[PDB]
Amino acid sequence: MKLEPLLSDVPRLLMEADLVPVQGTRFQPTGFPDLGAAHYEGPDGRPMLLVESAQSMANRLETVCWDKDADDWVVPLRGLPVVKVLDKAGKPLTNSVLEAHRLNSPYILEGKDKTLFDLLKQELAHMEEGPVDIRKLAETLLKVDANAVLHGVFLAKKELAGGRLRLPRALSAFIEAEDVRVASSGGVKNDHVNPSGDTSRGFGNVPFARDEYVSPRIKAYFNLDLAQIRAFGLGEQVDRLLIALALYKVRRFLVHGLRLRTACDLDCQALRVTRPEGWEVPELSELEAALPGLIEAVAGEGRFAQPAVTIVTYEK
Amino acid sequence: MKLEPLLSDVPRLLMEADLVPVQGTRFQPTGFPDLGAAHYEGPDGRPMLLVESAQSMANRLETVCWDKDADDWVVPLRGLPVVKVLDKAGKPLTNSVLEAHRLNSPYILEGKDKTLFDLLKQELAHMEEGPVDIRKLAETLLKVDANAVLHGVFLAKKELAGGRLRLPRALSAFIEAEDVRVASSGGVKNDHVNPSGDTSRGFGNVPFARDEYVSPRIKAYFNLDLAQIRAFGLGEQVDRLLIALALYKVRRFLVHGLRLRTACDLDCQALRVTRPEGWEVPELSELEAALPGLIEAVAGEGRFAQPAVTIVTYEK
RNA sequence: AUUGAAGCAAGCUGUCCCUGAUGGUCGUCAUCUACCUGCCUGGAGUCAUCCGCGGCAUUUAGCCGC
Repeated sequence: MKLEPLLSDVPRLLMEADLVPVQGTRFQPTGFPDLGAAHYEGPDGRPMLLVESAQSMANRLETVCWDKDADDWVVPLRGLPVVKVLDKAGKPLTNSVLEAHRLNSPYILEGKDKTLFDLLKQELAHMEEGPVDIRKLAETLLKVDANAVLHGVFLAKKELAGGRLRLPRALSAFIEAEDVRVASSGGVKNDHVNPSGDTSRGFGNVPFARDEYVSPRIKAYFNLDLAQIRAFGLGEQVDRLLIALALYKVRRFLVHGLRLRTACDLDCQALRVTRPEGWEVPELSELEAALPGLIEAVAGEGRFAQPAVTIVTYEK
Repeated sequence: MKLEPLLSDVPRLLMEADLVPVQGTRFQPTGFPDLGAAHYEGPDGRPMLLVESAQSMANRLETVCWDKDADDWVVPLRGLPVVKVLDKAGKPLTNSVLEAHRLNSPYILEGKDKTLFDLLKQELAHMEEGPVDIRKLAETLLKVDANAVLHGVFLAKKELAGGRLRLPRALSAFIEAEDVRVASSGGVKNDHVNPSGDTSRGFGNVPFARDEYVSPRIKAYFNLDLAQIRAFGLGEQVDRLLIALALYKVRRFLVHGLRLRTACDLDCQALRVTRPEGWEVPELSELEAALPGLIEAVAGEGRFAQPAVTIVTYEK
């Protein structure tokens, strides 16, 4: 039994989860540099709040799927390709899943020499001397960064076609709260007010102000475009792998990534699918039993590179 | 039902679709280096802005009819004429359908050898002086590529009358949002700010500002000039074919490709027509069944050039 | 403004990738209190039978219960 037939019958998959604070009724939204909380008027006039941006939700899905301690995937995903950056002493400096872009890092394919630079040059030569073959780029990613296929890349540098090639994200997710109402609560640093004077030297007492919010409903949205994976069309077992990976990554994030900030503890009540309608979501304990087989299948199909893990040493 | 027998006197067919983001509330527009701020005064006294320009709408309406990977029409469209340019290795790289410039290009009709140049010259030596008739020009364009009829083309070369011959657009479109209220957001380069504060290398932190926009209603307008089509009068069945192609293009753009930019998916809630009202637009599942009969009929009339696939030399 | 196309500046280039969060005790004392007249004179009144004409009758063809 496979879900890919039922999903490849449909042009898009949409999921929605409803969340509430675990304790109390307040939460802290992301603080944008010059705006702090980010909110505005909805279509019906009601006040809306952007709880967390998608660009960080991506980092959270990556952080749940990968372990920076063992420098390896979790037991199920163990086998997928990943580039690692070493330092001059041979200690792991970073890895793609830890990185932001995962490919265009100034630590990967940078410095005095990197094999990945010539690998990408030779692979993408078809795009440097002809039309932009999306499928060949996609499998190009498959070879090195299976996660960069889900979250995309932008290779802006001159040597790589001047950045004229790109792969937009196939998965987008964000979390939002509607009809919000603010709650202000400041404070003071308070000890030894008279002994300690100049506040600029850390002395004295100084006040601060903080704003929390409350909402009747909080929703997390997941938007996976089944049109893009079939536009890559690289392999139906590869599509099986990509969908199972996305489902696993979300189903597990919704349990282990629950509290986004120290003052933003949330709990999931239910998960629902918006498209396909009437479709069933598999259990996480079953995704974890199946996914190793899909990875073994795609390795037997030889779509991954050899060796799967590629190590490059960085120096400025 | 037969379209032109019902329309039969209206000079223009004006249609409207009302559409919204699939999830959430926000969308983003294009960015102009030359025009700058894309918000302007409105006669209704409220903010309006173009969500998409006609120039881009045309570039997208031709995409929904073609497969970039198989390099072929969709199974209803398979049979229409398409112009391909070979590469020096013998695998064509581009076609007139997927490029807006079509005839007047640096890859067709310009080069060091030019055959389609002579194939146009042969009938330019028939048109010669005086007001060139739109009939024969349209027949020539339907011999090379009907897309250059439905979306227009002209030739700038001095040897080709220096732009004196020019076929105007038949289909027009744009998208607009009304009562737009602005919003704002941002982000930063998170990881590894410590090793160097410099921005030129991209290691250090940088604050990036962006602005999303919200509106109670967003709408697409399209207008088809039926008086010009019937002024072509190439046989009633050919007119029925051209009308069916324009409607299939719209019905495709409104079911797939609505996400002009990957940050925001849209779907349409309704489609409507304003000027010739009462009549209802056909459904997709019947237009898909009807079209192939029309294609076979017009092929049996043999109005377009008989070598349905044309290859031409390309050199640089 | 019209017979012999202003319905006529018409084809003209801006795209995707980015995590802003770790922790700050607004807290202690304070008396609101005392005196004062609401009240006062004033007509709502007056006469008008619960019987039943229902049912039987489309009914003046004709009567009959509680």
